[PDB]
Amino acid sequence: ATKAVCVLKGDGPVQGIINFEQKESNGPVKVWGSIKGLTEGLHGFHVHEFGDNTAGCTSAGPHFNPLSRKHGGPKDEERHVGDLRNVTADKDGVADVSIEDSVISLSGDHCIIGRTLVVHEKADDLGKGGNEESTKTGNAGSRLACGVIGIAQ
Amino acid sequence: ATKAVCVLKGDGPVQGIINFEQKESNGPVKVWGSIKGLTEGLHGFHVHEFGDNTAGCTSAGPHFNPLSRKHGGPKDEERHVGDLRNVTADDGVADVSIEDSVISLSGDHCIIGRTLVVHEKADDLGKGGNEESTKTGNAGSRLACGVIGIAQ
Ligand SMILES: [Cu+]
Ligand SMILES: [Cu+]
Ligand SMILES: [Zn+2]
Ligand SMILES: [Zn+2]
Repeated sequence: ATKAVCVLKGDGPVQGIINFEQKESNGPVKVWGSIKGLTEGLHGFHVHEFGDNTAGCTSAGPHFNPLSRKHGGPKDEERHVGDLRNVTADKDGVADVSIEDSVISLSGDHCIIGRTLVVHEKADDLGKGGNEESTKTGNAGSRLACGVIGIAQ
Repeated sequence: ATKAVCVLKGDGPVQGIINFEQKESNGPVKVWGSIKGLTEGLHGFHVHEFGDNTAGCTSAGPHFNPLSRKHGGPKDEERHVGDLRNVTADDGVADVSIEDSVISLSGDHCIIGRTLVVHEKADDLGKGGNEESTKTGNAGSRLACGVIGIAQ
């Protein structure tokens, strides 16, 4: 298998760790881990194009989109390769994450290794938002923390 | 003209930015940038196997060595792909500027998604005669490290 990990850090209280795991060549990527310091509710969660943090998460670029598609998230509807929908923070401010994805990958042409993982302020409306914005970012608002996705043991 | 960048963040007063640039695939890689907060003198400078920073820099693993070789200097034939000799600091500042055709931002020796580590001590280039020397050049602990990501 191939493994990756990402330490999410930000300007404020938000911080966490996310693990990625791809058991088979271009198979699904198990994504689990936890993020703390978030306000109760939903937070956009995506992979952006650059693993550049010279300017915090801002320099991370737009959502990872190798196949010029619209933003989204839902099953078989159009989307960006980096759109991981939303993570949920309980009342403690901690969001336990456990999702599985078949579009992202840890090897090949949709490789997310060396790219940034971002957790946002608001919820991602998956592109159901009516306004140019919803098809770009899902109106997920600002970025609270991020990290470069790297190869793990 | 593929590019990569790295922000040597993480605990400590040691912060900096290192850019990686490689025009044509598998060709040389130009490495340059600045680091500050360092102790004066020579500091080992290497690419380690993992971009895992969960427990600070201890989780990056050993040097990025895909050919199973002993630690060495970049001009030695006997080196880890990740060995990039030493960087000098004066006030704790070190201006970096190097080339290396063994590492790469594409293919077999891609350092993307891995960790760039600058050590507390000088790297002895693997000529000590002890195990450490053939593993990390005796460069000491890891003052700072950052995962190498894809830059604009
Ligand atoms: Cu995002
Ligand atoms: Cu090292
Ligand atoms: Zn998107
Ligand atoms: Zn080495």
